[PDB]
Amino acid sequence: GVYGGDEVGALVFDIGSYTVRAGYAGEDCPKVDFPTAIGMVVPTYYIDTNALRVPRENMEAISPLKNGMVEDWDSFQAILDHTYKMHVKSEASLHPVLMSEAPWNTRAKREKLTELMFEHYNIPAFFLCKTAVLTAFANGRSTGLILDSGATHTTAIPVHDGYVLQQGIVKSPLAGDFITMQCRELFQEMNIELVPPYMIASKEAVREGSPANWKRKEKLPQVTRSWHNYMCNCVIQDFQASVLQVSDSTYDEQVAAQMPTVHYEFPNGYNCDFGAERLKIPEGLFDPSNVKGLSGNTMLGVSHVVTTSVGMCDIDIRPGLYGSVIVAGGNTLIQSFTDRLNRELSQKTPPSMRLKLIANNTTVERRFSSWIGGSILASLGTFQQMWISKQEYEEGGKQCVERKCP
Amino acid sequence: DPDGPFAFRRKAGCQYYAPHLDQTGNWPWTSPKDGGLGDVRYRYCLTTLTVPQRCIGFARRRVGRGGRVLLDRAHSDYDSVFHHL
Amino acid sequence: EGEVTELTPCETENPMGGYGKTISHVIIGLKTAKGTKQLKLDPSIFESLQKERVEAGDVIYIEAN
Amino acid sequence: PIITYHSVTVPARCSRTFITFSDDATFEEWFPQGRPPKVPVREVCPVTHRPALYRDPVTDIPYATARAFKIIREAYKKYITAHGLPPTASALGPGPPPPEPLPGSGPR
Amino acid sequence: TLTFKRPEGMHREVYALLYSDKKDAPPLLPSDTGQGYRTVKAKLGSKKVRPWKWMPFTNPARKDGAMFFHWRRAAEEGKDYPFARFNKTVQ
Amino acid sequence: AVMTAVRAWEFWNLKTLQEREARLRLEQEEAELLTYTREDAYSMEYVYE
Repeated sequence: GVYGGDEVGALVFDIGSYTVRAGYAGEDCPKVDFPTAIGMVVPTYYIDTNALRVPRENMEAISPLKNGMVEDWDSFQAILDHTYKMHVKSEASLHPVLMSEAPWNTRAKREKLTELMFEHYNIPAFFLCKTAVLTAFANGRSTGLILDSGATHTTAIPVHDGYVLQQGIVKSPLAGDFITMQCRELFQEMNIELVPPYMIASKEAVREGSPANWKRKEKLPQVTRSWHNYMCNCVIQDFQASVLQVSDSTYDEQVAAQMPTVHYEFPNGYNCDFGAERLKIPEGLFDPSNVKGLSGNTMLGVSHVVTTSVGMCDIDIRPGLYGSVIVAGGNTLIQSFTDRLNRELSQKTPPSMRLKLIANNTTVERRFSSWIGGSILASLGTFQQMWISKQEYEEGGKQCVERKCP
Repeated sequence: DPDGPFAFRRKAGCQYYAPHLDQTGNWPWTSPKDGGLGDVRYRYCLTTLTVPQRCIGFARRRVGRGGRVLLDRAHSDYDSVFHHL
Repeated sequence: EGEVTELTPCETENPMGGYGKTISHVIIGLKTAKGTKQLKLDPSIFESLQKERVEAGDVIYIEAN
Repeated sequence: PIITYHSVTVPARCSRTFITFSDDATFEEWFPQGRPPKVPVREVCPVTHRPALYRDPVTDIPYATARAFKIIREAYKKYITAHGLPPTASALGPGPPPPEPLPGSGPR
Repeated sequence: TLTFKRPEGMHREVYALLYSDKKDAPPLLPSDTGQGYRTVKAKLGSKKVRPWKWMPFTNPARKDGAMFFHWRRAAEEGKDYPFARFNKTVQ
Repeated sequence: AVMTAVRAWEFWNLKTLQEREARLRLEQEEAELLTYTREDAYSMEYVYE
């Protein structure tokens, strides 16, 4: 007869703006997860936290990606070389590679990526799939609406029979980076001087709201403003993960003020208790019209993004989209995000349609769904005919990826 | 025209699927007949083992990777009753 | 009823007086098919217990009243 | 003296038994406790497998059938010399169909 | 011999794709050594594994003839790939 | 005056038995069963009547 799956020695890479997820196919979690941002000195590149977090003179901090697509190919190549050398620790010519890509990735970047992987790394086989499809596959769904709220974008992607419906995509920029900017504005309003850990030699405990008592390292080299801002944002991201909480209903200041506070201590020893402002900040994801200094009321909340994306699809598949809403991305891990989204969508979905959000609320499942789907797909024995081979590339060139990887 | 433009003007030779009027449909899974198609491969049922460990409550049989046959299990509020039933 | 597994005496040293070693309970663990349970019986059972000549791995029968 | 009974009722109003064995050494001969092997080794015949039957012979290892016994007694004449060829490497066709391959029948 | 139960006297059943609830108990996996190794030392010791090998294979219904690698028993080298039978094309 | 000692012993024994009950309740935690035998897995019968 037949057997179940089949393991072929493949590798799965899912590269985002925030971190690079990589590992071997067949495993249920990525082997490694390190930041996508890297240092440059001029070029010489420094990758991963242990080399990135050390201060160094004239070292700029960059990203290879822009709008979810590759711009700096030298940085991307450096990241891949680092991943192959230090983390995978195996020769690249032996392992097939399945790569994740953005739903909106252009043809030219797909062709350039295929050319890079086949001609430089000399891999034996290649496949390229979109994030939403793998996110659906990780939850056992072929049809469903993927809501991915990452760092750069909050996007609703409808999926049907393992294919992205590109004309139904709705992008919004309100995501983790926007929340980081709002936290920066909050600290400026509160007159909270933010000192990253690298500047601190030692610290002493102090009271709530009192000035910090800390000593600065004397042996520091002069560092660029980009690296300093990246280090500050690393602190603000911990603040996001710790303190912020979505209001269960529409934000009322008098109700949020009565909630218990949350204590947070900064690396320099400054500490204070945070009240309603920790709930006012993430409310802009859902009701951006009340945000201060935001450019116009034209932009959409998360629920309205979902409904617009579903309404732009064919009427026959909308039950299948509302019956499987797969929430994904790290920014969805803010406390009570999913409950608020479910309530708002229940208030806006038609009563004739049943709404069902997939139970997915863990860090591993929310952040690494695309990688898990890639591992699942590469582990299928039915999939093994779908690889682009090196022979196919040498015969048909880089244009074969459009035919073979829709 | 009672139904307006949307009268069911049948055409010869065609076949038609009726709509769900009484209850909204649902997937083949996470969905009993009280809501949707109950494909039995997704169904959990009470099960007993020949080794003396008792009724294990609701369960399916599923083949995993490597040809290994596993028993899934599902939570019930009456698991304490299914044990010492 | 079930397979005996313990034959475990408890201990509290003294019966509130001049003493050697005092048990105050006897822990008897039974397992048959469905599960396992420990019973802290009256110490008086011990006479009847070796009168029946039970050991670990035996299977017994005890009436409640 | 082991004091077969002592009941006091003193506290709720109650009733107890406090057996006091005394003499130290009297305790363990009344409570030896136990630690038996819960199950045995499940024995399999070296020749054609299936569960073992009867027991071992007067020497060596158990068997399932008279044919297995005959092969085992034709075996061990190759080993009483305490030197020679492999006494049991596929000796005398000891049930050789390999759904999963078999070692030699020399477990003793 | 072995019993499963779908009673009329209680009348309930549940369905799920991945799992019913986060409180679901984990699955039950097969095992041979649950009763200890000494229980089954002779059964395992009277047998020898068939060898496996990391080995090339062809025809998943590919047109290029590219050979990928996998784990299979060494006696099963020249066999055609089973999953090629799924390669059905719409007419 | 031994009734004071008996009272103290009874309180101590009650505390000890409550501690044992809590210990048993903790011992009832985690997965009670993670594995089932080969014969059950590959019986293929699993029938209802």
